[PDB]
Amino acid sequence: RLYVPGQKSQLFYEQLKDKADFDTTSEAIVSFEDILFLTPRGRFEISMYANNLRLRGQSYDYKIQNKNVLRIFSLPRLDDRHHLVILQVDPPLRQGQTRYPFLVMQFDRNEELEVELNLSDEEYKSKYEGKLNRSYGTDSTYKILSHCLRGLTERRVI
DNA sequence: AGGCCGCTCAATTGGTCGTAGACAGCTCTAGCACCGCTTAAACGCACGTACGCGCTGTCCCCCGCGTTTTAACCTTTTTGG
Repeated sequence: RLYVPGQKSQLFYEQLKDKADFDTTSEAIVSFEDILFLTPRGRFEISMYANNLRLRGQSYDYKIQNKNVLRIFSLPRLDDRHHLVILQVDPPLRQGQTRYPFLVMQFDRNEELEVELNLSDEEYKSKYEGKLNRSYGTDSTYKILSHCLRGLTERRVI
C-alpha cells in the first residue's frame, strides 16, 4: 500500500493500469448504481463478474472474489419501509484500520429496477441456465440483487 | 371499700341570621391549529488517543507454623582372686 498525497493518486493508478497491462475490455454481467450501504455507509456501485464482485465508491474501490462470500442474508427492516441485504465476507473488507466482516446494504421496498444481463446466448445456456434469469422484469431491486448474488456466488440466501 | 349524687366543662342540641359561594350568562383573550419558508442544528461516520481499568508490585501488621533453646528426669555402673 502506497500513500500518494496531493490533488494525483488517481492518475498514478491509471498510469500503473496502462503499464502493468491488466485484463482489459472487462464485461460486467450486471451493474447496480447508487446502492446506499450502512456498514460502511456509502453510495457504492456494485458491478458483478463471473469470478468477482466489485464495489466502486467515491473514495474506495473494493474487489471481492465470489469464493470469499460466505453467506447472503435478505432481511426486512421492522420499519416496514426498507429491506436489508447483508453479505458475510472472509477475509473481512478493510478501510484503513477498521474491518467489515459484514456488508450491510439498505434498499427501499418500493424501489423497482429492470435489468438485462450482459451475456451471450451460448454462455447463458451453458453456465447460467436455471441459476440466473436472462432479463429481470420491473421487480424490487433487493430481490433482483439477491437472485444475482445467489446465481454468481452459489451461496444460499438466508 | 364500694356505690351514688353533685358539678363542671366540653361536645352536642336547639334555634336564629347574614353572607359566601353556587349558578347562570356574557365577553373576548389566548391557546390550539395549520402552513410555508429558512437554515442552523442534529446526525451519521470516520479516526485517533487518552483515560479508565485490569494486572503487578510494595508495604503493613496481623498470624501460622516451625526450629531452636535450655532444663530437668532417668538410667547404669563402680578391680581381681
